[PDB]
Amino acid sequence: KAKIGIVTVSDRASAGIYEDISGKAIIDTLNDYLTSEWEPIYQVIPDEQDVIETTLIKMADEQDCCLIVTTGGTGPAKRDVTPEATEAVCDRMMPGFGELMRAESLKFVPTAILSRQTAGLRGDSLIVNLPGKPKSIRECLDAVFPAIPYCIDLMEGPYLECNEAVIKPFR
Amino acid sequence: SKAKIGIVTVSDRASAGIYEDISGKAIIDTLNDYLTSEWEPIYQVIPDEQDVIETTLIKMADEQDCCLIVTTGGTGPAKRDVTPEATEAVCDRMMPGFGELMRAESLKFVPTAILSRQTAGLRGDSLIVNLPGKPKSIRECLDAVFPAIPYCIDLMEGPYLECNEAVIKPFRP
Amino acid sequence: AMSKAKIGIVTVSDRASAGIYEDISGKAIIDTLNDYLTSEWEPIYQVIPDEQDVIETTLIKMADEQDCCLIVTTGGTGPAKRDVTPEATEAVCDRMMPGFGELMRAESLKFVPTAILSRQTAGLRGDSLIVNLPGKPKSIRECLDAVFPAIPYCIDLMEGPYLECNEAVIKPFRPK
Ligand code: NA
Ligand code: NA
Repeated sequence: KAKIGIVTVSDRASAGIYEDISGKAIIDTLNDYLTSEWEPIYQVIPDEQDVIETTLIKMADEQDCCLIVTTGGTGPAKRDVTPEATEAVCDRMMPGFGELMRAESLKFVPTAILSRQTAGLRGDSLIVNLPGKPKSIRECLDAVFPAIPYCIDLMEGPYLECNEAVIKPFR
Repeated sequence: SKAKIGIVTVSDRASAGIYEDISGKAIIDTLNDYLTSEWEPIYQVIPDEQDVIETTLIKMADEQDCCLIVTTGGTGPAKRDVTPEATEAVCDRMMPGFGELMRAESLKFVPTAILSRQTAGLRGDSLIVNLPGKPKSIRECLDAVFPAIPYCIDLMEGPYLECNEAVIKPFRP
Repeated sequence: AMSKAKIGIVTVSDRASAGIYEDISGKAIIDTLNDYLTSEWEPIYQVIPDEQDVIETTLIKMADEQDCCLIVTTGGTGPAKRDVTPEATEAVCDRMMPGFGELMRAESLKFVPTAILSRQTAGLRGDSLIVNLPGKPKSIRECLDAVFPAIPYCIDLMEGPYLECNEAVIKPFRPK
């Protein structure tokens, strides 16, 4: 059974928010994509690099998350430290992800180039930084998820199966 | 707050004395065309020496409060091209989107665009961007990336840059 | 510049230990470079196992002892744990050339969305350019077609040999 980590990074949501629209967008998108059974491991944390690092390490090392997706804290603002935390915990970066996510975003907004979203591997776990807006989250995942089930196969993880009328992963 | 913008021409030849710094001029001319808000250029010509480039950038960011610093020169595969190493050394986090788009923009016209090591990053609240050498390329490069720069500076709580929208339209979401 | 060009070709394979392994990738590289070049050059060719220390050694020998102006690798550039070619390349290079990885992934993403899984990179060690290529002969050729037009000029800038090409097949770009 596949375990997928979902991390909402936000001082605001950590302090208390009516709802977590970002985390929800990730869960709903994954539910739309996946016909195979999967289990979300979900945390809401503040913009604190040490905490983000700890959370990702726990998900990958102890909770066997084959994929971990983060949302928030990827811009130029002083407290946006999610990419740094990601780089800190991953041994092998995946530069193709950031490239594509920015390229797709750039079709809409020239500020796409301000995103420091990245991705990498910690051991057998893929970690991908997503943006904050639900619209953007779906657009982002639509672009990169088709490569993800195959990536997990190559890491000797669970075989993810998709609703091919919603998304078509290449293998 | 009154905006200060650093302009660094990196060049052994220029540092020894040349007729005119056309790359630096291209930067200042373009920024003049873009900007309606008042701003102060802080300009330095320095040699291709990594440590000197580092010191120059650190001063402009830390002491002179430059919200944007742009460099021209020293960004290819040649031994003495050390502007990107200097930029990476002084920045606390990189802005990979800039190197991507600047290469893509240059690649429109020259296959050797992929040899460019031009990059960008943040040192505290200062954005540092490595630009190309030729005036035509500098303008095309700025046309491509500058639309994102005023919003970047807004996010770093810096001065509000105001632009001539007939010339350039910065995006602010 | 007048000096005879040496180009390194490194095949990284989990079957390298077997003399009966048929290296179709290394062959595709050699064949491609022969199609491309009209100037005199010599291939320096090694098939090696996917052991990062060995890949590092091979690259360093080719760059530092055998005067290879260009070294191309094939194999070991995906997300699997055993794929350590980019780490070796990063280890031996003193500065990276991010434009190569961008272009190669872009040329590949034209065909497969798993293009973003490639960790192929490129860098300089001293005056030697090192570029990670893919595995399949078709992908190897497509890759080289995309990036090789910038390579002779790169070598010119590092004061290496002047490479000359068969312009019926590939046209290097050289600016002022
Ligand atoms: Na794991
Ligand atoms: Na060398």
